[PDB]
Amino acid sequence: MNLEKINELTAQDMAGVNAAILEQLNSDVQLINQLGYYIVSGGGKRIRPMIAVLAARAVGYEGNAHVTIAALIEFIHTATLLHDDVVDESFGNAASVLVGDFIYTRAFQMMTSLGSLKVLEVMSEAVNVIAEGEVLQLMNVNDPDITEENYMRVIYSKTARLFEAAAQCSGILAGCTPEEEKGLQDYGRYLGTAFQLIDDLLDYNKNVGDDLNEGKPTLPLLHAMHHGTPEQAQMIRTAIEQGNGRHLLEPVLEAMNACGSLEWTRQRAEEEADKAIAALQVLPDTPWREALIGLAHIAVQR
Amino acid sequence: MNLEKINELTAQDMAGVNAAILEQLNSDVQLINQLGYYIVSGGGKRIRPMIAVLAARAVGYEGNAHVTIAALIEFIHTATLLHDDVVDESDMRRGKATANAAFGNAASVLVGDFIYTRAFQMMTSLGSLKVLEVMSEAVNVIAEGEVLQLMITEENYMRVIYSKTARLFEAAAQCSGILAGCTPEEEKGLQDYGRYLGTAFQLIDDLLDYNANVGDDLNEGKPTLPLLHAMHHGTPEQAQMIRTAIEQGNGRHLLEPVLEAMNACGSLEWTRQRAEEEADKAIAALQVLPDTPWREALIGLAHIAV
Ligand SMILES: CC(C)=CCC/C(C)=C/CC/C(C)=C/CSP(=O)(O)OP(=O)(O)O
Repeated sequence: MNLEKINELTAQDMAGVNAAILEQLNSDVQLINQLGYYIVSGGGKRIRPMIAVLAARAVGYEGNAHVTIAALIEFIHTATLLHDDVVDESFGNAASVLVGDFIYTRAFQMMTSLGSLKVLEVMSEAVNVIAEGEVLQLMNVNDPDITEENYMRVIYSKTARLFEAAAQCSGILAGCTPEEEKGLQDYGRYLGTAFQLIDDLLDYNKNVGDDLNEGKPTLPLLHAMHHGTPEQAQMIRTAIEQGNGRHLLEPVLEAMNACGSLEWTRQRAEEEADKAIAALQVLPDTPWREALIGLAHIAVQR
Repeated sequence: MNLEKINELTAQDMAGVNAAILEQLNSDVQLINQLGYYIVSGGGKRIRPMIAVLAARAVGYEGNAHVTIAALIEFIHTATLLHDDVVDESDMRRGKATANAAFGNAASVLVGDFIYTRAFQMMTSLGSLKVLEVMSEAVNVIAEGEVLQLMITEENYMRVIYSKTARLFEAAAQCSGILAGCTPEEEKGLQDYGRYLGTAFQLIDDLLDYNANVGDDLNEGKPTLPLLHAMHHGTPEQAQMIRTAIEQGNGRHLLEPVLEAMNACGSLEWTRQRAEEEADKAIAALQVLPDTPWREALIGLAHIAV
């Protein structure tokens, strides 16, 4: 099932998402209204909210409070992105922060309008994990000595965990079985991880080399450094320590191709996508599920 | 009630609140804990959490969950400060660098997000859908308010401080009484008290900005009550100076002629009078509650505020 079949299948629910998003961002302040219009008219995949509506329908959710979860999930994501824009000694810091908070806080109100503590437990924990992940990532900047245990935790915390909570909470809302619930909870976690690994290597393939220029150690980079010639291992660690090394993309790429860092990551992402597709086997075979599997494939397609 | 009589009656709980706060900075990510320790150990004041504690007591609550609601509130407040210092580009917060000047903007903003979400986790642990409903709305009200004043009279000002300060005071006392199980009247009682106290509290803070970070509101020409009064009743010269300074969002180096204008019109004492008005309402609203030392303290704090 391709993105088009997956879009038509979600067309109606995604309208519900958009409408709930507009209702929450409908206040007097161009800056905010215009962001709502921005989000609902975005020609992007908007996979996070799609997963939320898909997960619920796959477990037979007949109502439509699942559209409110899809919406708050997108808010959590938007809010985290706005805060990720804050700069120091190097929209604007002010708008990025305040609008970010507006969206976060609004995301929490929606969480509780659902009137479910379980949902609140999970979401409440995920967002705090996400925040935690953002700080861990901040500490890792210019640090070429971080372990994979660390890194693996970075992506899980900042990307995977939100996919996990979106699938799981949609399951909870639909009062599905503990077994089914764990199917979606794992599918989100594994897909989220695959999604981030693919994202990290595409950064080497906006402008490839941003992670590099910022000194952000990602798997592709941590692998070439360890599995490479001392000549290269030094250039990489230097590039990570001083930052501003976009100019070293080729030498770094050639170091990656030499030990297959990128290929090794893509392969690692595919293990993840295959684990998420597996977790979904405990669910009734239906187009909704076919769609959730279809996303796992797309997520890792070249 | 006297301050020390309050610092003693309330002593034990506030000791718990302090611990309840510091045990939450337990992340595996050291930077969170450091920055947390950095900002939470600056003395603060802790009026928001003290109100919470006393409010629970002033309704018979014999538990220890009020210590938890009082802590998260401090966290929420803490978070707003971090985020605010990053927005106001402040490098000073009471004799010491702001958290951003020492750790950087990113670290402040993110760690602040950690703290707020943690406070939110802390509310769900209490499992009270109403608290969560009142508290979340309160925080969203504060936020929409900040995005607002990021884009010229007394009415406008009384609205600007409701979102900014009074509202969290309102939530502090109300959610504290609700968690106890107070009556619909007590709840409404504690709520107004917090709202008015918070309003009074802010009025005093604004006048304390014209000496007794002193003088920073004028530097960015913001319309606090004191300034508006001096404008309306001062000379047409002092009136033109103040207005242009506000339109300019900059009144830097004008402190002398401004204070002159204020002392002449008595703009500060008038702000103080207004503060006392709100403090009376706060006290007059605690009537519904039973006469207990706790309530005597919540009234004491109202008097101390003004
Ligand atoms: C954490 C979260 C989800 C939301 C927080 C939203 C924020 C940042 C609210 C700011 C509230 C405050 C204390 C504003 C004071 S600006 P001022 O210059 O008038 O007061 P000041 O002297 O800087 O304290």
